[PDB]
Amino acid sequence: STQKSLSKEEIERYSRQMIVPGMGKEGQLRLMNAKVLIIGAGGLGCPAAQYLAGAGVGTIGIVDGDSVETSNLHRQVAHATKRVGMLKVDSLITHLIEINPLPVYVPYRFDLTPQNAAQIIKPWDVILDCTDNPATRYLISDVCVLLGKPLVSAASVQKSGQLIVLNCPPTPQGVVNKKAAPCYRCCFKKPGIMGPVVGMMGVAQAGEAIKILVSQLHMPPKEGEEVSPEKNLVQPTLLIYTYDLNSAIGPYSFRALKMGGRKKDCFACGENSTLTLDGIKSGNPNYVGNMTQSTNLAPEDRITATAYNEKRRNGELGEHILLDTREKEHFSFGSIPGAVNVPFSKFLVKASSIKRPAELLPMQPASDEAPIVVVCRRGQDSQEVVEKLKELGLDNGGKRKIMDIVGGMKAWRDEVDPDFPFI
Amino acid sequence: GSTQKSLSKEEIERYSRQMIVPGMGKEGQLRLMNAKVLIIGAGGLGCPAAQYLAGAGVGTIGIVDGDSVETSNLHRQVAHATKRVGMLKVDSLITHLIEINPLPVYVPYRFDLTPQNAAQIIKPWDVILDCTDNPATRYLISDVCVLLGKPLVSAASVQKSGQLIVLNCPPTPQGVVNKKAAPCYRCCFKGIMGPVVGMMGVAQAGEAIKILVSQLHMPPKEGEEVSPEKNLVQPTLLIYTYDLNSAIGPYSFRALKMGGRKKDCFACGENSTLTLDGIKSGNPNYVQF
Ligand SMILES: [Zn+2]
Ligand SMILES: [Zn+2]
Repeated sequence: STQKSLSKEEIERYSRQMIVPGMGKEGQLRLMNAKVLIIGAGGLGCPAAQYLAGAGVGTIGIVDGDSVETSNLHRQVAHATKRVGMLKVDSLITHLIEINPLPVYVPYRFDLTPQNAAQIIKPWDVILDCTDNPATRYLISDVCVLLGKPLVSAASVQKSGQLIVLNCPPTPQGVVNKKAAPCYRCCFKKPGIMGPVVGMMGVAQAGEAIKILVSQLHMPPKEGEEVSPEKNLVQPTLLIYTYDLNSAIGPYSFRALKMGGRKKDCFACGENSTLTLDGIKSGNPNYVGNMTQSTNLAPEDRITATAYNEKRRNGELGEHILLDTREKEHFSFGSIPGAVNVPFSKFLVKASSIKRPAELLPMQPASDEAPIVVVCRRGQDSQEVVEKLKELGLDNGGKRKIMDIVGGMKAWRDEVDPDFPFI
Repeated sequence: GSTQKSLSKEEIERYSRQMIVPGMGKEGQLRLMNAKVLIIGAGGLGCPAAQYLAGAGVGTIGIVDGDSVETSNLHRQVAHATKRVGMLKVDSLITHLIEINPLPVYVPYRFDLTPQNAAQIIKPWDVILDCTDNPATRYLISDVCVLLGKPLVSAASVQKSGQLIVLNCPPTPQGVVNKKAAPCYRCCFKGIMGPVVGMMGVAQAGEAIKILVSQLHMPPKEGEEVSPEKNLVQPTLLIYTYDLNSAIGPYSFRALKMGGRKKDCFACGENSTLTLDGIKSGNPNYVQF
């Protein structure tokens, strides 16, 4: 059943998408063999579906029981004025077929409920929560945890919208002996609209779904290895798009907050969880605004060249250590004043040699709260440095921040010191 | 077209959900309906921008494009249809906009924008959106916007990323450098995935709506400065980086603050020799970059 080759028609339609680095024929076949479920055919669901249909997701399921109304067309741009009164799912698929008739579209002409949630979700690979409903959002996350599904959730309100990837790669309920991605309860313990806001989050949802399928981000890591922290999966990002009608794009229009992993005491995914699929069906979790404050924001792991310089000029980073991990001869061409050179090549060997005293890799420290900042050539290996330093308990249980500079010394040149001698 | 002082019964129902947003209301809606927004380019950037300006009720929407719909671009140009392959992009896009909302007036320009016609196309419009995704054309549009006093919302695809910036808003006449003024595109500078270009396009519409509703393109009170919190005189360069092997991260979005108008800018700076006559005659020359 799995499709392994491309036809002449598919090569034409997808040619300009396959040349994107990291896509190719393999990435395209992964999309065409994938099954994505979209719950909600409105403000979030329309843009999400448009771009998943165009990209060539093989099977697209759409769940919605409401109908097209004139008052919602301003934000539901996949519907037509001529199709007012039609079921949203029927209206949306009509437009998706126009974009791309090759995918198989599966309508669910009813709303998701605790009684049918598991039945609807089980066959699908990636789940997109395009409901703007809190109750349904908690229900979907619960089911995705119990059924082992990755979830891309979005929400919108008057002035802001949000997006987050949850339970990806999925980890069974109750597992707390390893690093695991959070669920929606881990992140948010229970307490008009502008088109661009909901449209933004919807397009971003499709973007994440495409990434997950093409790169197989929902597949487990190699036995004994943890997911790369650089993939932003086990500690996903909470994207928040703030839309203020009286201010153009600002520094905090797009805010990305790093979340913690699975909570050990989470009602749904934590240990000693009482949540079950039959309990949901029986109404045991009673799924009583649309966006609420998070409850597991994690300590920051990175800093921009701009922000690091801004703090250095104002003397804010007191007592801190600055580690330059470029190789010796590269460090000799110039560096940030005050940077100590600890080449990455030797660093990995010395770290390999601590499988026996304590922490000789590093240099003279002060207090237990003294931040460490890592910088490399262009920010490709510095996250791995930070990750192993934390693996050896040199963050002192979280009291000591360990960060790297985004973009390395290249970003330093581009953002702060254009005349820096970069190699 | 720009003289509406009332909303009809159909418009009240169609726009009820967005008027109730704080800062919009009836005054905000009439400002959209009395506005004229030009969209240069009917492709990956232009389709999402047009869709959301149409739904929101911008009274007059112009679209400039001379190319045709192709099958290999549908993955990113989602306002087009497979059965409309071979049709002009401008006509195929307006077909879908009319579906979304038939109340606005749509003005197609069925031909390429060029140095010989840029001023003719741009002059009648209030806010300009550059959706060309062509570096050379970007400089042409910026230049003309500076000379004709227009606010410009420009977006682009670059490598594995997208970009967006609001320029010359509120517009300031060429050569004025004795006050704070917004930059032009020169002041700032010298295979694509659908969601990338789609997100920038939606962002472009969100900015055009901001400008018209809050009148961000109007001058400040005499002797008063433009509030820096509006991010206009020193705008932000939004950069969204999209990597297929990494979920959205904390710095996939970079907001770089730009400087104001440069005193020595070739186009908007002091002693500028750029003119509308020159642009028409090939001076400067917009070399393909
Ligand atoms: Zn949880
Ligand atoms: Zn300039």
